[PDB]
Amino acid sequence: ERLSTLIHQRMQEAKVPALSVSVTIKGVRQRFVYGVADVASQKANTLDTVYELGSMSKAFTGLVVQILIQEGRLRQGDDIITYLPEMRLNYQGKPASLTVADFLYHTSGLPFSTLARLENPMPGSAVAQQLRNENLLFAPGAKFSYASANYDVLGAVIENVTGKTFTEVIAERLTQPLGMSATVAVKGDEIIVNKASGYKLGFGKPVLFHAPLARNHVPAAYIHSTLPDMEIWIDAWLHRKALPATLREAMSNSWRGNSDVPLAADNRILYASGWFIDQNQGPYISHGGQNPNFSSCIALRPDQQIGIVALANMNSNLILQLCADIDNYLRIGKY
Repeated sequence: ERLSTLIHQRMQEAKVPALSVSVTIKGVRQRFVYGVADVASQKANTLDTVYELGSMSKAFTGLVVQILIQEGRLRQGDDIITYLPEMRLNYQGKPASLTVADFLYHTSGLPFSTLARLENPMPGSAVAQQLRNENLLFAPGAKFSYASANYDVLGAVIENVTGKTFTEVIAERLTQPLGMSATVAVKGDEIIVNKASGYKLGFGKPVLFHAPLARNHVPAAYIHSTLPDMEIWIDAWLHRKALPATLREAMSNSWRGNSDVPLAADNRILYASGWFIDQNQGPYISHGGQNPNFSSCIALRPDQQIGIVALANMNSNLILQLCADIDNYLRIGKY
């Protein structure tokens, strides 16, 4: 009956040690900060607590690509080969031809095996060399198949175009202009102050928190943020028209969904630049983040000025559905 009741109820059902939720509707914002960041040391979850965004990292990566595209530095049509010369991909007998768009919209056809390969930390290996000689499930652009590795390719493209590291580009193009002090793209295994411990469910919640994160996989999964920073993130998207032209235009382009793929009978939703676009009771724009030790969701309904973000320090399927529950509550008072 009450939003706080809904959120609290979902959290204990999810069994996540820490849950952070921010909900804004029509310029009104409520925050829900629950649980403990570290169970062993009993450190309480606070506004300062840092979480891994997981797949919600893709929106930052995707926006930056759109910023480069907006500037004329890059185009969706551009062949992947110029940016990653070493990376050769094969569909059937012959090597496939790929574009920036294929990775942005997950029409690349990259195998599921690629996630494990990208997430595995390699002391010395580039993504192009890492993905070389891979066999595509389908011809590029034929279907939409979600692969986390696609946005790792985009990270490499961003580095190639800019001549800078991914962390530097993220800071210069996004977090500094947006004023997000706590948001950072990690270089690798460097300790982060205030970062929550990560728990992997099953059988009970045990910690898998500290092992080096793969640098190559950061654009897809390892951007780090706080609840207040994600509020700023949500506010910028909702008030994108207030921003500088390049950033504003890039944001509009980032929300444009790729309609040139087959749609399922029960799913006609489109993928944009690190976002899912649903017209039903929409526009409804969302993405979930799922990591081994972290889970998150974000949902935006711009027409009613609705922004929802949830951050948790355990991987839970319920957390992914959590933004949808809150949106239901806002839309019809039910869930």
